[PDB]
Formats: sequence, C-alpha cells, structure tokens
Amino acid sequence: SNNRYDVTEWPAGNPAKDIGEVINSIIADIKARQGAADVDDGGKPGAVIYLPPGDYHLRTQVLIDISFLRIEGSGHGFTSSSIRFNVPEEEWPDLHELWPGGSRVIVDLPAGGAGDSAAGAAFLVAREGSPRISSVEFSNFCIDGLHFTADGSGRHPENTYANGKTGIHVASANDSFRVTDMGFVYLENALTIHKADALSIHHNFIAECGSCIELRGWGQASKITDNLVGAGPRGHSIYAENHGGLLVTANNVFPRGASSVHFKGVTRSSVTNNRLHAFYPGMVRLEENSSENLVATNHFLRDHEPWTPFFGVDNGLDDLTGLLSISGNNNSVIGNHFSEVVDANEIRPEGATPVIIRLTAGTGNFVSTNHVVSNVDTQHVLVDPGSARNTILDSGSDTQVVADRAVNAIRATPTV
Amino acid sequence: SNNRYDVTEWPAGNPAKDIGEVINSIIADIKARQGAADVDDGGKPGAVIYLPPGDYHLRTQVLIDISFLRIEGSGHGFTSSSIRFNVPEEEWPDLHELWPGGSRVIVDLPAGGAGDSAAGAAFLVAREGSPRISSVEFSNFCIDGLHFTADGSGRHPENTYANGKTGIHVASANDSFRVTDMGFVYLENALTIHKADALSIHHNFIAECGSCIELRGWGQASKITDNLVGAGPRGHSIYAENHGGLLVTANNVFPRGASSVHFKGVTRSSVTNNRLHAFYPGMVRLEENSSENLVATNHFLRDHEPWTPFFGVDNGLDDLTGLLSISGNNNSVIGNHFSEVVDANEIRPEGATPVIIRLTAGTGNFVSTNHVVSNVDTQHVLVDPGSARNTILDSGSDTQVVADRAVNAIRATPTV
Amino acid sequence: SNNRYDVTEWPAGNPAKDIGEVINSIIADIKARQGAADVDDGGKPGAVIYLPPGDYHLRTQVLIDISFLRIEGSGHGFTSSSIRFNVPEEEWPDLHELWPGGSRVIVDLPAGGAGDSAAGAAFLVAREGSPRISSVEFSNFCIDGLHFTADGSGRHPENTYANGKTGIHVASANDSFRVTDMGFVYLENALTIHKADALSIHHNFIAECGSCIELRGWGQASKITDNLVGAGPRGHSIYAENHGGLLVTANNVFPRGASSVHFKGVTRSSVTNNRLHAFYPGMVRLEENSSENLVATNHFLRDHEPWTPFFGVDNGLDDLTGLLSISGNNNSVIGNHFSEVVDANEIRPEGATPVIIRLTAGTGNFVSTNHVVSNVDTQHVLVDPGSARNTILDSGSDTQVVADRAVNAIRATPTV
Ligand SMILES: OC[C@H]1O[C@@](CO)(OC[C@@]2(O[C@H]3O[C@H](CO)[C@@H](O)[C@H](O)[C@H]3O)O[C@H](CO)[C@@H](O)[C@@H]2O)[C@@H](O)[C@@H]1O
Ligand SMILES: OC[C@H]1O[C@@](CO)(OC[C@@]2(O[C@H]3O[C@H](CO)[C@@H](O)[C@H](O)[C@H]3O)O[C@H](CO)[C@@H](O)[C@@H]2O)[C@@H](O)[C@@H]1O
Ligand SMILES: OC[C@H]1O[C@@](CO)(OC[C@@]2(O[C@H]3O[C@H](CO)[C@@H](O)[C@H](O)[C@H]3O)O[C@H](CO)[C@@H](O)[C@@H]2O)[C@@H](O)[C@@H]1O
Repeated sequence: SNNRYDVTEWPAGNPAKDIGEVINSIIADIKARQGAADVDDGGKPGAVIYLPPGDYHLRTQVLIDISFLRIEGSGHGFTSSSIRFNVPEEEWPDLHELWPGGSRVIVDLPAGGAGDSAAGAAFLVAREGSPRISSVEFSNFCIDGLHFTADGSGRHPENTYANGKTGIHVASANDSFRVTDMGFVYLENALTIHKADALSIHHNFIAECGSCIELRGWGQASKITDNLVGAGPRGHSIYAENHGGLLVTANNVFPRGASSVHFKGVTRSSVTNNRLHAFYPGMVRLEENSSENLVATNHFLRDHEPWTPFFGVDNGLDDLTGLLSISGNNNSVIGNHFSEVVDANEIRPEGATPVIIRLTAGTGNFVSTNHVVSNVDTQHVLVDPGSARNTILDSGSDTQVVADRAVNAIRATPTV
Repeated sequence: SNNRYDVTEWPAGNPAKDIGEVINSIIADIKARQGAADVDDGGKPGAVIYLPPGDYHLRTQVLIDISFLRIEGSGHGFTSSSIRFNVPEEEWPDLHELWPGGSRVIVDLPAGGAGDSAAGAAFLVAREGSPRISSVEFSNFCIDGLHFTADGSGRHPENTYANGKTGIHVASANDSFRVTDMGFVYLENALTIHKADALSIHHNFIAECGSCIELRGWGQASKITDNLVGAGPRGHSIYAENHGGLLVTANNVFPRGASSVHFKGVTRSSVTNNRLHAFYPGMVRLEENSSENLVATNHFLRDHEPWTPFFGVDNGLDDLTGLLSISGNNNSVIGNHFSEVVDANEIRPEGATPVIIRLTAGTGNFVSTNHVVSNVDTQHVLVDPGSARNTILDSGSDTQVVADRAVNAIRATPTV
Repeated sequence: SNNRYDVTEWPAGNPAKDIGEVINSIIADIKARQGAADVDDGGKPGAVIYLPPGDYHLRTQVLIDISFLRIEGSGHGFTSSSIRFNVPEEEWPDLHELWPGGSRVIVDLPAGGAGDSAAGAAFLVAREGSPRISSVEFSNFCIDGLHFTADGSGRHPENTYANGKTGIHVASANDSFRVTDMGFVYLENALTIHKADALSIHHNFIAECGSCIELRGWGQASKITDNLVGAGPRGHSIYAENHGGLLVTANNVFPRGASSVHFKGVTRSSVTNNRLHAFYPGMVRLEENSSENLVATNHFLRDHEPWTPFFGVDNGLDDLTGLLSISGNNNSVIGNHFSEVVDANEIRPEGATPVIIRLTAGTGNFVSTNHVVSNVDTQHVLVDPGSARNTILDSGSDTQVVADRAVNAIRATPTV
C-alpha cells in the first residue's frame, strides 16, 4: 500500500454505520505493514486517512497509538445546532438544513464513568513508553455530539451543554501535534490534550461545546492560534494548566464560556492580541501562581446576553470578580482595551462598583496603558491587600485604581 | 457518490471552455442526491469540488446555494499581471510565463448593471430563508479577471483597476465561512462578503485588484488574518462596515489601495499587529461612529510611489488627512509605529505640516505610546475642535500634539 | 494529463531509492507538456506533485525552475532525532519508533564546496530571466538530513548541527512563494530563501536544524507567521538581511539557536507578538543599520540549558551583550516582557550586571513600557556612548537605565 486510506473504500466494515470500527481496522493494517522501525533508515512513516464529505456514525472509540497519523476531511461543516434546537419544532421541515455537515463524525458513544470522560471520546490518542507519540494531525473535518441531554437543572435539554462526549482526547505525552481547520460542535468537551509539547491548534472553529480547548496535566512551547471559540457557561473556552511558553494569539473567543482564557499555574506564556467577548465576569483568569505572563493588546468586551433562551443564565460569578483576575507573580498587563456594558439595576452584588482588572495575590505585576470604557463607574484596577509591590501605570485615575499606595507604585492617567 | 468531485472528470460539459457550467452541473447533482434533511441524524453533508492545476475559462456565474460546499485547488498561481502589462510588448515572447497559473479560474463575464456588480461575480453565494448558509470553503485556487479596461481616465487600460468583475461575492447572511490560501488577481473586486458571522479570511494572497476585501452590510465575530493584500487607488485593501468583534491581525498590506483599513460604523473590533504600507495618506480610516476599537502594535509606512507607470497617481487625499483618521468614540490607539516619508516640495496643500493621527470627531479616545519617525516636521496628533475629552500620552512633544488642553488630557513625550 | 502527479505512480524511476530523479523526471514532463505561454489566455499553469506518507530517499538534487509548482505531502512527521541519538543505544530496539515519518524526504546528498551550500540542498529553486519565479508552494511534508557528523569540536557527532545539507534553497528572485505545514529536521540549514518578495512562511515546524529560516540577499513585503522554531548554537532561528516590510509574528521560537531573531540592515519591519526562548544572550539582534522597526508585545525568556548533553554549550556571547541588541536608527521597542534567569556564580564576565535591552549605535530609538523580571540585578536598558538622542520610558528605575541624560530623554518607572 502507499499508506493512503479512504474510509469509504475500506473493505472491512462500513463508515455510515460505524466509522470507529473502520478507522481502527485501518490502524490495524498500518501496524501490520509497518512492523520494523529501522529498515533503510526508516520504518514506520505512518499514514493518512481520508474522510470524504459525508454523515458517518461512530459507535466504537478510535484508539490512535501510532506516530505520524493524519486524519483529514474536506469540510468543517459547522452549522449552529443551538439555534436550530431553539427554533420551534413546527418550522423544522421548512429549514434548508438541520444537521452539521462536511466530513462529519457523529459521536454515538454513551457517557463515561467516574474520572473517565476519556471513555466517551470519539478519538483517543494514548500510548505508553518512549518516545513521545509525535506529529499526529487532525485536519478539516467535523465532530458532532448531536444532542445535549437533561442535567436535572430544569433548562431545555439541548441547552445544558451536557452529554459526556469528547471530540479528541490525547491522554499521553505528545510532541509536535496539530489540530487545524477542524469543526467541533455539540460536545461536552471538544478538545482535551494532556501533556503537550510543541502542540499547535491553528485555525479551528470550535463552538457550541461545553468546553472547547483544555490543555491538561502539563506542557511546553505550544500555541493556540487563529481560532474561533465559543463554549458553555459551566465550561472553559481556552484552558491550560502547568504550561510554559504557551502562545495564545489571534483568536476570536465569543460567548458563552465561563472564562475566555483560564490559566492554572501557567508560567512564561503570552495571551496577546485576541478578541475576547463574554456575557459574564471572569473572562481571563490567571490562577494558582500563574506568573511571568504577558497579557497584551487584547480586546475585551463584557455585556449582557441578548438571546432570550439563555437570558438570566450566568457562570455564578459577581461583578467584583473582575474581567481580568490575576493570582500570581510578575505578570505584564499592557495595552489592553476593556469595554464594560452592564445595567446598573442588575449589578451583583447590589450596588457594587464593577472591577475590570483585579490582583488578588502575588507581587511585581506590571500593569501599563490599559483603556477602560464603561457605561457605569468601574474599578479599573483593584489590588487586594493579598497582592503588593505592583506597578500600575496609565490604567485609570486615582479614583479608578483602588490600591494601597504605600506598597504599590501608581501613576494615574492624566485628566480633564 | 462519495461527494467528491473533480471538474476534469465530470461527463456533462468541459472545464477549459466553461467551468461555470461544470460546477453548476455538479451543484445540481449534489442537490439531486441530497434531497432529505433528516435521515439517520443527517442528510445534506455537502461535498468537495476539486480543481487540478489548469487554465479554466468561466463563462457562466457559479451560484452556490448549499451549505458545506468546499471548492479546493492546488495552487494560488499568482504572478504580477500588472508588471507584465507594463513591460514592453516586444519583450513578451522572451518572458518565461505571461499569465497567472495554479488552479486558475479565468473570469470571462461582462460587467454588471446599475447596482449589480454581483452579476459580474465568478462565484455568487446566495440563499433566502433559514438557517444562514454555513461553512462554505474556498481553498487554494486562483481567480483571474485577466485584463483591466479603459475607464476614460486616459491612463493605460491595464492600469485602471476597472473591469466590473468580482472573484467571490457572498450576498446572503452566512455563518462559519472560510476563504483560505486563495490567489486573487486582476479583478475590480476580489472578495465581497455581505452579512458575515464568524467568517475567517486566513492566509490568502489578494493583489492587483481594485478592491480586495470588502465586508459589507453587517457582521459579527469574524477575522481577517495572515493575508498579503494590495489594492488599487480608487478602492479598498481591507474594508468593513457595521461589524462587531472583527479581528484584523497579522496582515501585510502593501500598496496601492486608497486605504489599508477602512471602517464605517465598526465597533468593538481590533486592528492590531499588521504591517501597513501605502503611497497615499488616509491609510486607516475609522468613520461614521466607529467606536471602542483597538488599533495597536501596527507598523505604518507612508512614502512616495517609486514605480514610474503610476508616478503621480494618488487617491485624491491631502497630507492633512492623516495616516490614522478617527471619527468615533472611545477607541484605543496604542503602541503603533509610524514612518512618514514625503518630499517637502510635493506636500499638498502647499506648505502644510503633515498629520499622522487625526481625531476629527467623537470623545474618550485613548492614544498612548505611539512613535512617529518623519523626514519632515509632522503633527503627530491633531485633535479637531469637533473631537474632545480625549487622553493623549507619549505620542509627541507639546508642539507635535495639536489640541485644545482645556478639554483634552495631554502628556508630552519627554525630550532632549 | 491533468497536471496532478503522485511520486509513487510515476513509471520512470522509483521514489524509495531516489525521489530526486522521480521529481526531476516529473518536472521534465511538465515542461514538455507546457511549452507555449499564450494559448487561449493561458499556457503554463504549472502542476501539483503529491508525496503519500512514506520513507523516500533523495540522491539527486531537485531543481525547480517553473512557476506554480506545488509539492504537497500528508504529514510533517517530526520526531526528535536529537533526543533519540542521546538515548543510550542499547535501549533503541525498545523504542516505538526511531526515525521521523510523514511524507519523508531523506536527504542523501554529500556536503557542498567553497561558497556552495546550495549544492547540498534537496530542493533548489533557481531561474534566470524574467519574470520572477512565482507562487511555488511547499506544503505538509518532511525533510530529514538524518544524521549530524563530526566537526572536530569534540562533541558527540549527532550534536554538532553539522552536515552541509539544506532542506529548501531558493537562489533566484521570487514573488508570492509559500512554505506551509512543513516539517524540517536534522539539517544544517532548513530553509534558505534569497531575494524574496511577498513570501509567506506560515505554520511550519522547523526544529533540530543548525539554522532554520534565513532570508538572504534582500526582500520585500514578506511574512514569517505562526511557526515553531528551534535551531543550533552556531546558527540562526529566524534571520533576515536587507529586507523591508517584513512581518514576524505569532512564532514560538524555542532553543537552541544563537539568536531567536537576527536582522542585518532590515528596515521598516515588525517583530511583534512572538514567544522567544533561548539559553544564551543575544536573542534579538538588529544590526548594521536595522532601522525604523517595531519590536512589540513579545515574550522573552532567557535561562540556563537544563538538558545535560548540551550543558555548558553556548553561543560565545556574554551577559553584557543584551537580550535585545540594537545597532540602528528610529526603532520602536514597546510592550515587551523579559524574563532573565541566570545563576550569579556563572555570569560572564565575572561579576557583571547582565543587560536586557542594549543600544550600541544609532539615534531616535523609542523604548516605552517594557517589563523586566530577573532573579538578579540587571541593566534594563544600556545606552552606549555610540547611541544618542533616544527616548526611554517606563522600562526601569533610574539605576536600571544606564544612559547619559544629557543626550537622551529618560523617564523612570515609578517605585515603592
Ligand atoms: O453568543 C454566542 C454563542 O451563542 C451562539 C448560540 O446562539 O451563537 C449566538 C450568536 O449570536 C449572538 O450574537 C448576535 C450578534 O451580537 C446576536 O444577534 C444574537 O442575539 C446573539 O445570540 O453569536 C454569534 C456571533 O457572536 C452568531 O454567529 C450567533 O448567531 C453560539 O454559537 C455561541 O457560542
Ligand atoms: O506597490 C505594490 C503594488 O505594486 C505592484 C505592482 O507593481 O507591485 C509592486 C511591487 O514593487 C514595489 O516595491 C518594490 C520594493 O519597494 C520596488 O522596487 C518597486 O519599484 C515597487 O513597484 O511591490 C511588491 C512589494 O511591495 C513587489 O513584489 C512588487 O514588485 C502590485 O503588485 C502591488 O499592489
Ligand atoms: O531546548 C529545546 C531544543 O532542545 C530540543 C532537543 O532536546 O528539545 C528539547 C525540549 O525539552 C527542553 O524543554 C523541556 C521543558 O523545559 C525540558 O524538560 C528539557 O530538559 C529541555 O531539553 O524542548 C522542547 C520544548 O521547549 C521539548 O519538546 C523538548 O523535549 C530541540 O528539539 C529543541 O531545539
């Protein structure tokens, strides 16, 4: 074989009923043909698996345990299942289409057990031993979790962002992975990648999923670029933990994730030049000694949800949280724009001054030239007693920077 | 069928004479085979249409009225038709190539009627009713308008930037569209997309077209990233109207569009980190209550046209226009570099001080740490009487910031 | 033919033994079939050459002398050959894979002569005469130089970063070229492009090569975006000379190149919003009248090498060099973050204060709002006597900005 596979032209199995069995069957063939690891300076180059545009049901989890496997399609096929499930059911046979399309993988797996959301993943990338599994590519296909289900919260089942399904789950240490041009829709978790080195997530459309991008465990020298991201109110849009040298740029993050970016103990990383829009506070969270990070030239918009099916759904956080919350040392917050739109009548807790940037802990945080435009009075910067020895420049007037001048360097934005 | 089409292997029609008829014939086949919208949790996944590298004439407009249609090629095939048409005609048979290449669609349509430039579009994406037409992809092919024609302006016909031809025209509301890796050349309009939600224009080469990117009507949460853009002096390089949450980054915009970026009533968007180069003033225009936008870390160069066929062609605007013109409220202009190269002898109007940043209207505009390097004296910032209550920091000395100190906060850049 | 070629389905030659002969044979066929340059408004559209995933040996240099040639694969196949060659040899038969994969081109060429590293290039793009060779595309395949060899330096042969092999070498003036989604590994030079106009290097993985990206001779309006880059200590990560309008963004440059970015006489370009990490000083060098450049919102980390096989390897430069060295006029250094981790016991020369930003020559350089976090005392900015008339704002306290106040405008970062 020439290492080129098409799921519609594989003899064993049929991809309409179960594309999981088909791809696993292909992976078996690749391992059979690529047994030896050092023959003429080569051995296991891997292979490419092609999904033509189509509606493929996946009933078996795809296990990927080989390096250099590309899975490509010919279309991300996103349509807004959220909108359609909220359209009256009578009007459905008049709609031009109902379901997502492209090269579509329908995740027909049940929810996973105790700490086993991995068991409900369409694609599981896992391997033990050395070296790190490397250069697996997912390109330009659709992954659909189809329906959200009742969570006992009382809301309409299709608006819970709950089904125990994952698009792609990478369990093992990985080097040089790529997720590009994908479409993820209607999954509790779109993309969960543990232990990622030199990972690239470029130019995906990841929307109407509970959580979109979670980089878990740890990682190094990775980048999340040029994505369109929208999550649900109990989940993360972009999340990373214990990462170093992460680059988060050029993303357009829209609602309705709890956060837009959420870092737990992330260091020496850069969250710069993204468009961020949420309907709740707590848009960007640097937590648990997230230190020496650059947060720069981003555009923040926080406003009220206008779409009436989610009117009065929130993420549990009040306006004193801040749009940018920082618990950690020596970060750099430079050149950001913040737009705060809130109605004075509905500011929680009653009658507080909403806060934009908040330093809850740590020291040496540099905050310079940030511009806040708000329809109400705001605390541009709020430095808790738990944080000290911070420099805060041109980010508000003396009224707008609430902080103890004894232990912090402040310059007020000139006025009048 | 497996929803995979190749224009060179379609029985009905021949793509050398008319690829328009061929693709429309394919679209008819897709609609025939994908009638039902809800069969086994699916129905109309769409399809992919492949253009091998070749010279294809298009004589019929391609109408796209289905979601999830990908049209892909294998090469953007840009060569500079402008350069070649200005090379002496005697030398033409010595040139290695003459025409553009790649997967080439030659637009052989006549110009459109009154308000109907849409009729001269090679690709028309239009549909009525719900939902929004979604996830149409144009990838890695060439669209050539072949020749520019006489406009009665007296200039050489091939330098008018005038033929009534459009590359791609999207008329209807659309969600999750993509234009990637394309080559557009020698069209009056390269890419015109009305009413665009979550649109992505990543990594295209869009040059020697009258106007390149126009986002018209309205739109939300879209992004124009990583493009190489060059327009003509009566047209737009990047234009958007009535957009929210637009992200314009990582573009290299070269001459010779009138503007590099032009916003009409665009809000809460970000034009950051682009390289911008024009031969005229008015490089970036925020007009008609373009408000709460971030303009950051861009590199502006304005200089004289050196290429002698366009020597003394301009866009009608004088040096008092400004490089960055702002008419709107609460924008953020941070960290930009401006290089102004003009000859003192040819500054229009005679003997004026050229202006870099200009605030013609609105209030609350924040302008901090911008650096201007000019071979002459310049008005780094000019605040008209019509604009007030702006903050202007470290963007010039007191001489260089022309503004009424009573109603604006100014800090001069320290000196000497 | 339809201009579509597959290296595994070409009759003349076999790509396992010599893919160079196969591709050159294909190029001969394309020139044979595309003789005429103006037939029905077309002539030489070019072609696409496909490499399925596989282990292909290249023994003949591929000469590309036609416009619009795409060479595509289906996988970048990077694995870390550096790690594996430093793993004990006994453990090798237990490793899951050894070699890189994807669509793999193994460079089996010997080293080149005097000033002829071009002779050891797998892919040579060269043409004389007009117009500029245009829109050649390299996409999503692997280029492997296989082994590094003894350089007489005493270090292990596989750690010398020395074999005289180049991945892709472009010798001639070129317009609208693309290198996207590639994997380069174990080459002395990954990508060397002379005389490049409107070049795009988007989304490549270029690691464990002596030098990765060199833009040589001259060039205009090009961009290096969204790459993962790692070089060797005698070479360049990103290098450009005599370029204008270069855009370097969204890159994650990791060790162990001498520099992360190195400019020789580069003007009116932008190095903004990259993550930069080196184990040595001299991370970003603007040299030989590199002027009017924007260096903005980047994240710099300099620390000690932790990997014991390269412990005590360096690039020859001392801590007085600076992380950002500037020799040229009117540059803009805005919004950068710098993390300096050094052990006081090993600061060369003995007991000096390490410098972060250094201005060795030129005038009018604007340096505003830069934040330095260091485990030791540092010279945040050092202005040599050879540089004067610079503005330096909020980039350190008066102690931390070493400069002559008579001929430079300084504002200290407020304190305490
Ligand atoms: O809020 C975004 C979030 O909601 C979803 C599901 O509805 O899309 C909503 C959507 O519309 C919102 O924004 C438009 C413009 O502000 C507004 O008219 C509408 O009322 C809002 O619901 O948001 C995007 C653009 O931001 C639109 O494409 C979409 O219709 C979901 O897809 C997303 O996660
Ligand atoms: O000015 C760009 C504009 O003109 C076109 C058509 O000529 O390309 C011109 C071009 O050259 C210009 O820039 C070079 C370098 O400054 C200069 O030598 C020449 O005189 C200029 O015309 O511009 C790009 C680079 O900016 C070159 O590739 C090209 O030759 C057109 O393509 C473009 O819209
Ligand atoms: O230093 C990067 C440079 O080295 C190479 C070859 O070893 O990769 C090294 C690598 O690990 C380094 O970083 C990790 C995390 O800091 C550390 O544990 C290890 O000791 C270091 O060698 O660097 C990248 C991430 O930066 C890892 O993927 C890789 O293991 C080479 O690939 C690169 O040019």
